[PDB]
Amino acid sequence: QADGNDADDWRTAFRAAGGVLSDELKQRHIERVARRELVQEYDNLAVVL
Amino acid sequence: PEYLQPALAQLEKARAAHLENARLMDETVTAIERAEQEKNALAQADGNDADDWRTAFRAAGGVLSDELKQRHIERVARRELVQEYDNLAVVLNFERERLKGACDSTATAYRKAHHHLLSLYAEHELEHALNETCEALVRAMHLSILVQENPLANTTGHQGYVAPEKAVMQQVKSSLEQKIKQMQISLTGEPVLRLTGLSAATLPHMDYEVAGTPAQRKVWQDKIDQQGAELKARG
Amino acid sequence: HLSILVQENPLANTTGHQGYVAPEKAVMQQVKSSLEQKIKQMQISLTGE
Amino acid sequence: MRQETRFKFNAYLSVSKKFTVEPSVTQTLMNTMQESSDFLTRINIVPVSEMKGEKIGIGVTGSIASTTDTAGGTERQPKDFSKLASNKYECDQINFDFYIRYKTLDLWARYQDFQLRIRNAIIKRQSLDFIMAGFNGVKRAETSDRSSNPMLQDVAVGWLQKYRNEAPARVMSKVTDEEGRTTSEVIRVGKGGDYASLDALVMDATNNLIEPWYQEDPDLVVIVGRQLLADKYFPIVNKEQADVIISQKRIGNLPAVRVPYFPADAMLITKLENLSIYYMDDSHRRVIEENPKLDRVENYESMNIDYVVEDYAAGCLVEKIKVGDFS
Amino acid sequence: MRQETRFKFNAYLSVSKKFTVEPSVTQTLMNTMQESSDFLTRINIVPVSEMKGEKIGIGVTGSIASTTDTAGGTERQPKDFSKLASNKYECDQINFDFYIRYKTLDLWARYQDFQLRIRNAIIKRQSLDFIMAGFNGVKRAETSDRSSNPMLQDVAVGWLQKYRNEAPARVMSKVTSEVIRVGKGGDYASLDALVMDATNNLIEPWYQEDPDLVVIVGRQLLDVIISQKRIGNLPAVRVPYFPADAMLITKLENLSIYYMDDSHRRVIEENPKLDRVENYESMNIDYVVEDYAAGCLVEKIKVGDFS
Amino acid sequence: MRQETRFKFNAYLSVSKKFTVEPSVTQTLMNTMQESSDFLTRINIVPV
Repeated sequence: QADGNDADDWRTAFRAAGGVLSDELKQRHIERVARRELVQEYDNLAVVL
Repeated sequence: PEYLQPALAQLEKARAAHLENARLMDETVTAIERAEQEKNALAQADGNDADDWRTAFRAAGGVLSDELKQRHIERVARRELVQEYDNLAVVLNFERERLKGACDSTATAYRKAHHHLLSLYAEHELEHALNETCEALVRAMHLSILVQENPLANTTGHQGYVAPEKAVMQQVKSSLEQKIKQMQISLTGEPVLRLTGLSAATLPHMDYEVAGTPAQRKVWQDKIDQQGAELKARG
Repeated sequence: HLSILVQENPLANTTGHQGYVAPEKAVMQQVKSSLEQKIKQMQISLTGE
Repeated sequence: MRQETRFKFNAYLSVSKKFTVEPSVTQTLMNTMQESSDFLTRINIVPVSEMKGEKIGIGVTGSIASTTDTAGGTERQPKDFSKLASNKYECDQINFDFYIRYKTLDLWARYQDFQLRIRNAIIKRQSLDFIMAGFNGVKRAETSDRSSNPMLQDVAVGWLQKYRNEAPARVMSKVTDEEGRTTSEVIRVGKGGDYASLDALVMDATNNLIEPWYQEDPDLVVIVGRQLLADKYFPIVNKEQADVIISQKRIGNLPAVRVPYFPADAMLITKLENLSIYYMDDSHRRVIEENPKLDRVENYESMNIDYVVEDYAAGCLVEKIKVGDFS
Repeated sequence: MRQETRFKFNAYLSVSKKFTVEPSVTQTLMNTMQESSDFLTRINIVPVSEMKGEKIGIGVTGSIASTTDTAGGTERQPKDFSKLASNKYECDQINFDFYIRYKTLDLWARYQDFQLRIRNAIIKRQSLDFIMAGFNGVKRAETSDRSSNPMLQDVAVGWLQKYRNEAPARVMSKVTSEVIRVGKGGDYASLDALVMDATNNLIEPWYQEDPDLVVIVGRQLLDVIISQKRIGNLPAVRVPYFPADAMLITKLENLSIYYMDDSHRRVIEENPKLDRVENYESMNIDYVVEDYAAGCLVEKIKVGDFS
Repeated sequence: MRQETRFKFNAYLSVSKKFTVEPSVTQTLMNTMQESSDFLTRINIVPV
């Protein structure tokens, strides 16, 4: 749920700033996609448990 | 004025509404244009960086340390991040669609209101200009009828002996229609130069006209609702 | 002329494709009736040299 | 595919406007009732031999042609020949029942040739009743009372209600906006309303709603009531200046017919062979009775019918029409 | 110079409606289909025993008489008789493939007059399709899916495409504004000025004064029904399927379809794997305009009002 | 009140194991199948 909220907020903030971005929306987006990649094994652990 | 004054501010209201709608339209257009022109250059820069990293890695053999590590992960990060960069186009177009619909709606509303005001003014003017002035013509035509009724006036025999009323009416109709045809309209009048003129003067008149008639508007609205309820699954 | 220019608008004709009389003839009949009523109700005085 | 059907198809290998199966009593009565009135002539009254199933298709046309590179590539997937939007009819019974008092019966029987007159009278009273119930009649409810439903609005589901609750997006009931879901509850048609006149209405309606196939058709009719037609053609005659324009009665470049008891505030554009009524083969059960408790001779008759529009994408109807000025 | 044509022509040295090469079966079916509808009666459908040959010239006239100074030294120049532009053509295949489901088959089988109703339905359904593909279609793609092309636009090449493709003249779509206009503020009168300019400027003169010239336009801007009031002194008609925003002036015999004789393959399959019975039919046809004269068309119009 | 049931009932005014509407082929196959097993013998199978 927190990932979804952060994604919505990043998307609307990026839509606000037009099709240009600098010094921000760079670390945030890569952090979000990192979390999206990391939740895979988080969900995977259920089957081994 | 003083009888159509309250029926006038609606023109200004619809004007402001359509102006704001066109402004939002051009803002969306320039936004999508900027986004696309930036995406092109960003993709090209990513490709160049990828080529350079690949050839530099091929130069250093099958071994690498202290470099080609942050660069490669930065490149793959950018490759992952351009996905939503390209994705934003569809949500921007979907947002522009309903905007253009409302634009056509407010345009046709403003046009209807302007036509209604102009019709009311023209009707009042014709009534007030026929009832008050142009009275000497009435007595002139009465004298002409009284003259034509005399039996020693009709040059036509029993056949085609049209009544003098029809004759003088056709005469005045022709002499008036010739004048109304040869003349034209001048804009040297406060109320007619103030707001009147042609239909309208702006960008959106007929180009899109996606809604137009209410039936087509309903079909388009149903399709837009379907598309939006579908897209709500994603971002 | 202004009345004709108004009546030429597409959203003017109350009648459909049947009996769609031309605006010129309509306004001409209107002015003719409103003028003949005046010429019939009036009379000619005699105060003119 | 079935035994008799397989035989008939194999034979196929090696008036055509109405359907008959075998000479029975109910079919004969229905044919008589159809020949009585005129509107029933231009409609399909079909006998069916099942309580529930699939409907047959009449006046359905779908583009069937293509070209495929069978030479080294894909195959040829044939398109369906008769595939409609939704097709599941459910026949149900309705019954008429009346009585004649002894006094009136005697008065009528006094003069000769009374049985034939009675038969023709009841047949005429029945056909118009079929029509009136078909075009009205939102829903069917057992124990139908005729106290507050004088227009016969409770016998069975009608064509209009079929369109309403079976295939929406083919009706027009409100002028809306992206923010105003109801910008206007009623479709105002006048000098200041949402249209210019009925002609433009039926025009853009037949442009937008119905499908492009039936849109270009040599046969289309605009079924409309009597109040609206007269309301349109009255201001034409109420002028001073050609009378043939009252004989053809065309609106929106389409021929117009009028049927009794049609709702005044709606009109339906469609081809006149697209809607139909189905009836069970042998369900016309009729019984007499001569009870003296109220000194009346009564009779009951029951028949199993069901109204059905064949292809919903054929026509469309507009509802809640109001003509005025709206300054 | 084949041994049959010399014998047939030599006997000449010592009726224009139906041709009837030989009474085959495909010809009988084609005659039945053309008799079914009414628009197919006025049109010309003909068979041919080969492909990519010459156009049989039907309904072509001209001026042949002249005078020459035979004594001065010049000689009589025998002007051509059948003078046409791009007399070549071709033929392609088109197939109708459709399945009937078992339940519906039983339903039809219950009542009487089953086979006749089926035959009439299928004949009508394909006859209408011939026309609806005639006035449209701009390609000959190999897939031709009926999903992204609602009207038949990928089956074959149509008359309104042969005109637009072979002779770039005889068609106006730009006055210089891009799309022409019609109205008080446009570039023409309502319709008489435009149709007069068309029938005076593009179509050749010795076809102008013909008692069969017809303007063809769809049901908008107004079997086959004829409007009594002529628009450009020419009777107006409407054909069932037609792009409404365009129109063409030409005769009614100048159009034609050529169906390759002895090419009609009909097979029926019964695959109970699904609950249906399939039927495939394949024929070979090509549309063709007889003469590029006696015909023009206007494409992009928009009636209304302007400044 | 069909014209057959009134005639059949009016004649009454003047055996419970098998029904046998009409000797068709599907009925014969169904009878064979029900005769095959034993549990199908005590049960009731009917056409309509």
